[PDB]
Amino acid sequence: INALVASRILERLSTHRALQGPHLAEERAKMQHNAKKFEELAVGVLGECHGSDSHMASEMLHSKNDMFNKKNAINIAYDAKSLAFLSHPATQSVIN
Amino acid sequence: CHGSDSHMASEMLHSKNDMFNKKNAINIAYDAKSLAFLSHPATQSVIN
Amino acid sequence: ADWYGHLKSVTSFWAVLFAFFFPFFVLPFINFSGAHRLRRKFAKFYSAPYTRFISDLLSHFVLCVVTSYFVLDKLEDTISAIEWILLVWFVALLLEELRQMIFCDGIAEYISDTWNRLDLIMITLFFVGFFTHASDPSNQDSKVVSKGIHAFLVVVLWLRFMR
Amino acid sequence: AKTNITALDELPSFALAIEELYKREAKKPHSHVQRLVSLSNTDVLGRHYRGRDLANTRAYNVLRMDQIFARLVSKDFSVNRDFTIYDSKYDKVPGIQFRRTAQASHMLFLWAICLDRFRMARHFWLIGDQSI
Amino acid sequence: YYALSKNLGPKLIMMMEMMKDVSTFVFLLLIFLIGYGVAAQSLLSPDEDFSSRTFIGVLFRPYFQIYGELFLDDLNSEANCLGDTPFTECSRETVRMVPFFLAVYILGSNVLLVNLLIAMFNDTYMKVQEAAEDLWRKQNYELCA
Amino acid sequence: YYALSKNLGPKLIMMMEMMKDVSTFVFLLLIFLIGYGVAAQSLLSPDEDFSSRTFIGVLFRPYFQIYGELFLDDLNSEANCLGDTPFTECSRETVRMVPFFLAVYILGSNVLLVNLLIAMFNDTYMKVQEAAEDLWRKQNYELCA
Amino acid sequence: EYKDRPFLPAPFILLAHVHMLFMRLLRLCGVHTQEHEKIQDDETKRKITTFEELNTDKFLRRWERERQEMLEARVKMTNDNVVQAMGMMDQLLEHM
Amino acid sequence: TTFEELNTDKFLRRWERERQEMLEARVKMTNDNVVQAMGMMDQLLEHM
Ligand SMILES: CC(C)CCC[C@@H](C)[C@H]1CC[C@H]2[C@@H]3CC=C4C[C@@H](O)CC[C@]4(C)[C@H]3CC[C@]12C
Ligand SMILES: CC(C)CCC[C@@H](C)[C@H]1CC[C@H]2[C@@H]3CC=C4C[C@@H](O)CC[C@]4(C)[C@H]3CC[C@]12C
Ligand SMILES: CC(C)CCC[C@@H](C)[C@H]1CC[C@H]2[C@@H]3CC=C4C[C@@H](O)CC[C@]4(C)[C@H]3CC[C@]12C
Ligand SMILES: CC(C)CCC[C@@H](C)[C@H]1CC[C@H]2[C@@H]3CC=C4C[C@@H](O)CC[C@]4(C)[C@H]3CC[C@]12C
Ligand SMILES: CC(C)CCC[C@@H](C)[C@H]1CC[C@H]2[C@@H]3CC=C4C[C@@H](O)CC[C@]4(C)[C@H]3CC[C@]12C
Ligand SMILES: CC(C)CCC[C@@H](C)[C@H]1CC[C@H]2[C@@H]3CC=C4C[C@@H](O)CC[C@]4(C)[C@H]3CC[C@]12C
Ligand SMILES: [Mg+2]
Ligand SMILES: [Mg+2]
Ligand SMILES: [Mg+2]
Repeated sequence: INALVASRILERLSTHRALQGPHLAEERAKMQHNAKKFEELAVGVLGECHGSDSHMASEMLHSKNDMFNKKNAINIAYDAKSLAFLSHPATQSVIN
Repeated sequence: CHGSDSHMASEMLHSKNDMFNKKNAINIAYDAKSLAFLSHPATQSVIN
Repeated sequence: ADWYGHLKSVTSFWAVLFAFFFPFFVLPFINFSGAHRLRRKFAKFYSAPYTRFISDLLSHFVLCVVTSYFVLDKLEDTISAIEWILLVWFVALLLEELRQMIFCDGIAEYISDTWNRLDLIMITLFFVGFFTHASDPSNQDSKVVSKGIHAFLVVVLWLRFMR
Repeated sequence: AKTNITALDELPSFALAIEELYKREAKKPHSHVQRLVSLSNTDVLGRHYRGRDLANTRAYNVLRMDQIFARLVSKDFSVNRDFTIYDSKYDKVPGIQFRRTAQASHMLFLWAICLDRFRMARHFWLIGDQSI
Repeated sequence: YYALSKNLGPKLIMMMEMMKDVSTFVFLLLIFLIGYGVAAQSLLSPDEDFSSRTFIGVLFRPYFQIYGELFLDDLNSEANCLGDTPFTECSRETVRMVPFFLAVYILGSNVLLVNLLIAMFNDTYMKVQEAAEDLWRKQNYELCA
Repeated sequence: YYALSKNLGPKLIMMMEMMKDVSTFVFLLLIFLIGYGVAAQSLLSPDEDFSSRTFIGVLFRPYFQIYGELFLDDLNSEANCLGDTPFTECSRETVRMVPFFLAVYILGSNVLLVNLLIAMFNDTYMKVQEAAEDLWRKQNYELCA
Repeated sequence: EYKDRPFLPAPFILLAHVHMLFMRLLRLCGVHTQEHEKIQDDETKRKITTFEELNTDKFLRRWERERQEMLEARVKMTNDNVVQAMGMMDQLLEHM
Repeated sequence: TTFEELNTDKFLRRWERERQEMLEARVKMTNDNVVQAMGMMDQLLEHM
């Protein structure tokens, strides 16, 4: 959830009004790159969970989180526009 | 140049050069038929 | 370099074609990469394989256009002048095919090529159609059957032009 | 040798040195530098107008080569040279030491583009200014 | 004025590139069209003096037959065949070969040449799309200047 | 309700993607269609006051001619040409250019633009099929929610 | 094909045909002529031979250099060199 | 002028670093280093 949130904040900051400017270009690029990396991490950990115990991974994806306003992680992922997380077989299995 | 300071790079691309007959560098690039230079995002941003 | 012979390599299709059509007006004003000058230019330019290829193309194109005109226009009650010209032309073509048979690397090498097969079918179709017309020139039915065979002749002539 | 032309006499020592590098390359058999200069059809100052001794002994001066390269780029290349800054009276000027270097470097770079020596071209390109 | 657009401009440069393939298709089709047109026109009217109408007959139906308008009712009417089944009970037996010649021709033109043109267009498209984008970026400066 | 299916759902996302290529084709065809329609309608009726029927004549036949319905019998009848050979023995010699204009137009529209559209569809298909699958997997959650 | 073909076009090629038949008849029966050709000098043959041998050696040297600059060959060369390097260290340790 | 020279030097440093991080250059560098390493061992064995 923190990796998805991290990806979302870096992606939103990279196109934000505070980061536009001639000198900030590489910084912006770096943000998008880091965002992508965190997205990969979120997918990777998720994949590992589904490899170890698929049912427990499903319970993890279905768990409402007290921090983050009681939204399940899939709701967080959709709100973070993480296409890679939603297209993963574990997430799709939980949705089915 | 475009990575370091895009505005200063734009000023550099817009600068008329006393040597080279007061033509801007983009005019030089078009006259040199450098397709790679003209297709670059920095040059295209200055043209836009 | 062998294709263009003793001519420059920058010569285009139109330049060589124009020089072919106008020999005395384009040859002095050309670059070749009086008795000693004119005879030498005539012997070098027209011995080139490119010039012979262009001459064969133009010749086959006229053959296609003239034979096409002959099959579209109605046949007369006797053997017409254009029919005699086409008869002389296809005997010539048949003799050229026989010459190609003699000077190739065997009958198999000549018959392997599809254009030689098209040439044999072309000559065979024209002679059937001509003898069909020439057996009874005033007969309307013979003229109709002859033009029917010569329809096949025209399609092959135009297919043979793709060489 | 002394020359009646005031433009040729204004030239510094390093210009004559670049001319010597052109002469040594040009004297080799079937050299494209000599062919380029001959097919250019220009006089000693590089003007397109097409004194035989002056036209052959100093056929590879830097101004003429500048004109030949100028015709190679486009129809409106005109490189501005200022050979007056190499005199001893301009030593008190602050940034001149960069400029005197840069211009010089430029001329050598042009020579290095002519002989197609990429490494020296890259080095003189790096030493001078107006890189792009 | 389509050249300003990021979608229409490169496509116009590509269209000008595909015109050479269109010309190649035209050169290949001219063979089949002239051969079939002279042959078919001769079979339909074998006892007519040559005129301008003969030349118009050689080009009109063959060219438009490559676009699906086959003119079979018109060809059947022109052939003077009175049977209920098309191209039967005709005055001359040679004119009954017109549907066959046609059968070869549209096999040559529509089945073979048009599909070959589709293959040339796809290959040409994959080869020169990035070059068209680069040329469009140079034409952006040309239009700005 | 096709979006639930693993075959029909991504294809619908791809169809919505190909609509931009269809729009590009429409923008390129509008040029050839209007140019040919105004020119052809003017050649067929050169002494008529402009009305709504003139505008309907400019769009109806040109658009439907890109789908193989060529209207040659209707065009020949409208041209007032009384010869057995089509577009011959006409009252005005200018209206005999209609088959030629048409000859250029369907070369421009069917031979060139339609085949170009096939090439754009193939390239577009190869580029965005995996993205359509990913978008379908996101829409699976959207439909479930 | 076009080198050996007569130049005269199709209708007028009968003149060329009877001219070639006349030459064959005048060389077989009459025997009033023969065939003439040109033979290359030994100097230009040895020049071509020297050129071909020099370029053969030059290609083999360039080919050998190109094959030694490949990644596979360099990795293989590095592996054999390290193996020979340990052989030399087996001599160091022995002596020590 | 200062901006252009600084960015020219900066690009050359980045370009040099990028060319040294390539696989071919690293394999070549490793090969030359092992050759020089045996030269140093030819000195060890001699002295021993
Ligand atoms: C492409 C080449 C090999 C085809 C050769 C076959 C052609 C020339 C021959 C083969 C059979 C022939 C047909 C046989 C019988 C008839 C019926 C007669 O009342 C009119 C002519 C007609 C219709 C002939 C026309 C010519 C014909 C079609
Ligand atoms: C070699 C390839 C091109 C195949 C050739 C097939 C040709 C020769 C065949 C196919 C169909 C045939 C036609 C079919 C029917 C008839 C009607 C008959 O009463 C006279 C012959 C005629 C008109 C035939 C002539 C020959 C014909 C045209
Ligand atoms: C799979 C495809 C290629 C099948 C090919 C079908 C061919 C053999 C068919 C299709 C149309 C046919 C023609 C249609 C009509 C006629 C007119 C008739 O009076 C004689 C036969 C003739 C001339 C037919 C000959 C055979 C024909 C050319
Ligand atoms: C695209 C551009 C270059 C084409 C220019 C050619 C056009 C405008 C010209 C060339 C020849 C001309 C034709 C020549 C003769 C006639 C016959 C006359 O009784 C009516 C007009 C008509 C039919 C002309 C119409 C206009 C015409 C078609
Ligand atoms: C430059 C490109 C577009 C080619 C232009 C070719 C044009 C100008 C040609 C092609 C076919 C021609 C037409 C063919 C036949 C006739 C009938 C004649 O009695 C009057 C002229 C007229 C009506 C011609 C006008 C000019 C024409 C339309
Ligand atoms: C391989 C393809 C592109 C061949 C092109 C064929 C062209 C040249 C042909 C096909 C249809 C033909 C037209 C068909 C009918 C007519 C009407 C007639 O009264 C004048 C000539 C005219 C206007 C023709 C001009 C030439 C034409 C346009
Ligand atoms: Mg042959
Ligand atoms: Mg510098
Ligand atoms: Mg249809």
